[PDB]
Amino acid sequence: GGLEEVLAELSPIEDFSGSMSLSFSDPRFDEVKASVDECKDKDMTYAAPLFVTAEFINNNTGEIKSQTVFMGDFPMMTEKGTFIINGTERVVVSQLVRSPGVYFDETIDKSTEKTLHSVKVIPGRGAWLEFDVDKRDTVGVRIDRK
Amino acid sequence: FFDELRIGLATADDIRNWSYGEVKKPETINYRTLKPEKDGLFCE
Amino acid sequence: QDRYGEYFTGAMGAESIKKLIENFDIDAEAESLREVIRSGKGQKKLRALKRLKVVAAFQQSGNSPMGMVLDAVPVIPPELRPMVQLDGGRFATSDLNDLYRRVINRNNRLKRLIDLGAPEIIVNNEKRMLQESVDALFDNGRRGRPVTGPGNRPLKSLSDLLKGKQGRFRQNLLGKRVDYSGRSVIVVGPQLKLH
Amino acid sequence: LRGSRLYETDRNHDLAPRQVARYRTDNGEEFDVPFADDAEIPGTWLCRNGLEGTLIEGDVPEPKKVKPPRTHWDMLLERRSVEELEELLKERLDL
Amino acid sequence: LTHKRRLSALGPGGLSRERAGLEVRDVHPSHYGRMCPIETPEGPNIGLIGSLSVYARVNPFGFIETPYRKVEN
Amino acid sequence: APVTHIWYFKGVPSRLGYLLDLAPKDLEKIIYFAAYVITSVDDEMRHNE
Amino acid sequence: LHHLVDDKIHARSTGPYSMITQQPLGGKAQFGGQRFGEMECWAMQAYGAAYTLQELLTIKSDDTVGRVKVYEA
Amino acid sequence: AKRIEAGLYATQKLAELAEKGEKLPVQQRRDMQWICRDGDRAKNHLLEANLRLVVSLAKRYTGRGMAFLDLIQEGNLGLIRAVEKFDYTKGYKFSTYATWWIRQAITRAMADQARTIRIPVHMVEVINKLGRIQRELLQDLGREPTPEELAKEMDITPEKVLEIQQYAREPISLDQTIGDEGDSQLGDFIEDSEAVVAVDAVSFTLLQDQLQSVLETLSEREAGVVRLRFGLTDGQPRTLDEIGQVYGVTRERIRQIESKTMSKLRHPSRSQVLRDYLD
Amino acid sequence: LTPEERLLRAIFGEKAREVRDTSLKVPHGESGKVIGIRVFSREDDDELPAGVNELVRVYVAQKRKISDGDKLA
Amino acid sequence: GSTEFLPGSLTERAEFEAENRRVVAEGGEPAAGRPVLMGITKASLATDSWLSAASFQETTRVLTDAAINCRSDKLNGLKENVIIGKLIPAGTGISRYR
DNA sequence: CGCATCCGTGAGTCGAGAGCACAATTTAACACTTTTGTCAAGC
DNA sequence: GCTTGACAAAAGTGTTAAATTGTGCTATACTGGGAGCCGTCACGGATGCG
Repeated sequence: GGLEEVLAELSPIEDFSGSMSLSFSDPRFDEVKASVDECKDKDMTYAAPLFVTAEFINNNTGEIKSQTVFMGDFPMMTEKGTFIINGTERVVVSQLVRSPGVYFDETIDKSTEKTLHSVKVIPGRGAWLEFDVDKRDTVGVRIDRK
Repeated sequence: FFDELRIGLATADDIRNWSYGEVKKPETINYRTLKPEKDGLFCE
Repeated sequence: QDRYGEYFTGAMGAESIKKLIENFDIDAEAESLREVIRSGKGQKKLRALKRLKVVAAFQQSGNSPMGMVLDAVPVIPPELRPMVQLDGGRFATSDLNDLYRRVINRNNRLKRLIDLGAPEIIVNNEKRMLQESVDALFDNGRRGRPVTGPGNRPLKSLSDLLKGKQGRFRQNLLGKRVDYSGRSVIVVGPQLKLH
Repeated sequence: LRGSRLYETDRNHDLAPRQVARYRTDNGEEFDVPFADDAEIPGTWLCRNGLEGTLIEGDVPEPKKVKPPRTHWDMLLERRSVEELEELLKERLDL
Repeated sequence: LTHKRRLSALGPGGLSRERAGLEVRDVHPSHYGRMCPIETPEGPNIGLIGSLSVYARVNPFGFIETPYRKVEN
Repeated sequence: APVTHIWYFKGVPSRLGYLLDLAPKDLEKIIYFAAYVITSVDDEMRHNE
Repeated sequence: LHHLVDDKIHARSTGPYSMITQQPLGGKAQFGGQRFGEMECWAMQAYGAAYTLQELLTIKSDDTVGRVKVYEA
Repeated sequence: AKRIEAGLYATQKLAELAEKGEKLPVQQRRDMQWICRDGDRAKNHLLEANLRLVVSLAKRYTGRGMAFLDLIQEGNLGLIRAVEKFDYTKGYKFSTYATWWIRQAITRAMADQARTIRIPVHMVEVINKLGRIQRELLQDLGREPTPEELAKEMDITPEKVLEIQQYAREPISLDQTIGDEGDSQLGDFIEDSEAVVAVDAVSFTLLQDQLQSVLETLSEREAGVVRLRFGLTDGQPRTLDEIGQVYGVTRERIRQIESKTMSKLRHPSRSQVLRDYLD
Repeated sequence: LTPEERLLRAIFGEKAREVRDTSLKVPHGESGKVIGIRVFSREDDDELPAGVNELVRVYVAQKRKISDGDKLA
Repeated sequence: GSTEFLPGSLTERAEFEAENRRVVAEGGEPAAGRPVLMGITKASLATDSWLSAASFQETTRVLTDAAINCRSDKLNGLKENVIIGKLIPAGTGISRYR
């Protein structure tokens, strides 16, 4: 799941000059605090508490301080597909975005009128990498917009 | 009844003459009694 | 400096530029530029023309270029940067007066550092910070990354108050909201006269 | 949504009487302040340029009871006595 | 119902209303069965906001799939 | 400490740059304490010694 | 449709003003004044209606003393 | 540290001996000034040496309404203080003593300069204590702690907790983007509450016109006492004696005149025209 | 209080009351029956924002008939 | 020539000819001028009124140039009059009808 | 010298939506005195 | 109508006790940040890198 994926991405963690580590796992939802119309009338968010088991390890001795931690109130989706925030019903609209990948294209130059081809690598996060072909018939690269 | 509007380059002397007092504190208003603080911003 | 300290003088910061302007003669520069314009042909002529465009302004006037270096920044009246007590006790403040505060803070710290004789590195760093704060006060985001407060929205500087489509020129001077006016939907009246 | 900030018959013929003072600053800048006839003029005033100004007439030199701030030397004394400092100075002077 | 099936090109990581040319807001052949070519704002948001089609489904990678009947011979 | 108005420092063109004939990149380093600039040189004293 | 003249009719003669510019506020929520935009000024100049434009831009917007004196008159 | 102390004592000795003359040998004086210069150089060298520690400690307090470079500068000021107070005799590493002063200077500067409305340090301490207690409570309670529980835990009344929370409010920017577009800001919706209301400003001048004219004039000279009593002639209310200080009228007679005028001016025939301006 | 207001109060024997009116009044151009009222008082739980002791909501419902200017489609 | 004009600057034909005919009397060295076409943006932005130029576009640059040049504005341009609040010099606003 | 980078500017007009220890400065709090007004009989 | 006189009721000062606030100090050792970066799009014009 999404929460499990994010937690796995975060953990494990070790401090600079590693001597001890921490990790999170196993998200769990127990039950919604209140119901739909109670939240709508009383002007409160319709959320449920979230619990994650955190494990702390001491590399020197090999201890395990594993136990559950309260992550906060996660807003929940109603049967209609809406979020009740502060007693108001809200909708999250899907967003159209260019997917990450490698994209090639070509353009006709103005001076020489040669066909010049370029490629760009678009990541989710990271420096931008893009190659190019010049009108002098040379293959170059711009690294991190340099 | 205006004849003309002249723009120029303000000097230190002009800026000092425009002023009625030097601001030498970043305080704007005290937390209780919500009144302007002396020698700071909004000083009376 | 150690070998020939008394044979020359050097400096950094706005003070050095102030000294340069103070000991910079404009008549000789204008004459030299004119002679280069009438003589030179290549890019030298264009550079001389562009430089003369600026030099002649100070030459043929009663104003000196010393105004480009500031020894006392002015402060706008508080009403134009109001601290209004919103309903319920909340306070809304124009971010302009925030910028001012920073300046003062830094300008105070420098006064302390010079007082107790801090090492030149710290004094220079403080002077640079004061320069940047004043720059952002006059025009935020021009040179470097704009100064931001809560969230990530850049602060509104003095220049921004009258710069573009919003501001004063095109929003409060050339067209404004007026009293004794209304608005409503229109329907066709066929029995009406043309007037 | 509204906010707030922190009408009497105007008259110019009749006004409360006033007397004008005169102050000089350290730089020789002259300033004038209109005070009421109640007087009680202070010996020192704050002028528009941010510097203390004193009366032109030259009266009431204030006692100047201010105390100087604590220096590095005072802070040194609180952790060292004169004997150890003298010994250190003698040791350094040899080189 | 139509609000919950809205596909928007704006928002963080998306387009800006002042920096969107004709090409992005025009109808593309791939839209068939995924993005409705009719339902869209009339004002300056023309072509930047649309609606999901009746049969369209979202791939876990985020791509929109549409059903077709297999025909052979 | 004196400061320079940003408008005349860099405005495309730089008014200070044209007035003194220093490139904006060089003028930038002086203002922000990145490199020293010579304000005056004693030619007569140098020649005599 | 949800476009009824009942909830869009408001007029104004005098109401709240702005903190800094001292001009009338806008919007039916307050006693909003209609904006006399730049194009309207161009139209008035084309007509040659110097006096109407002057009263619109000074008396009826932000001539603080003029507003109360005109009401009294 | 020893060089700095030696230079300090050398300059102090020079100052002390200056008053009592007693010119010293040239060599000794030159050596004394050399010690002073060496001590100053040592002080500086220590400062540049520990600027890195200053930066290391300063980088921990980012994102609390203060610039990173301002934090660094305040930290190095605290480090200057620490150097002034450092004692080499105890034999401890300079960093151990310098960290305390650097942290103190950074926190004090943040307290004094991190808010548009300045709160004294003694209130900032209370606010920080409240925040820490609330954070601790949220973990174990699971719910949101109520004001009464916090008040009990801090040995103060709940009203004090509410007052502290009110003081914790932060002013909002008057240049926002209410409107979902670069069209309107927050300042365009806050009406001025001091602008002169036209109609009111008219009614008042009518009340001042319909009162000063009719009822004042039909009272002959008995109007004068009323005018001074309420000060409607120059905005200067006057006590009874302030009429008798010059004019020969006596105290109780003035009050009798006031009572008679008050009684007879409330007659409906002349008390109905002015009965509509009460609001 | 202004001298004129002081005299007016004196002739009518009206107390200079400590409190000013800030009652919630119906906005301009509104109408309809009152159908529901909700009250929250800090005394009976009612976890209101800090500083708020009472919160009152009033619902006004009105029946609108089609009239000139309404938009149909 | 002996004129006040800087070389390479855009000068109005009226002022150009007036200056040439004024200097030819005693100076006898008129300046040489070539007709030039300019766009609406540059033509409008070159107006002698710094108020209107600042109101149009490039407020910062216009104000900077006006400040260094120290050039005053005579308030008759049909666009600064509205800013000042003075009735425009057109239609009913001209002196003849006013 | 000349080419590629970089920079500033423009975008319809209305709408609806961490802590303690002092020392110094200011404030409430009470007591008391002076000024103001009130009631009574008076000729 | 115009005074005199005997009394509560407020306007003003004095002096204390209390609340608020401005500075200073704390000794294991600790020594160069982190946010980056997202389709105009065309137009000139200045800059600066080689």
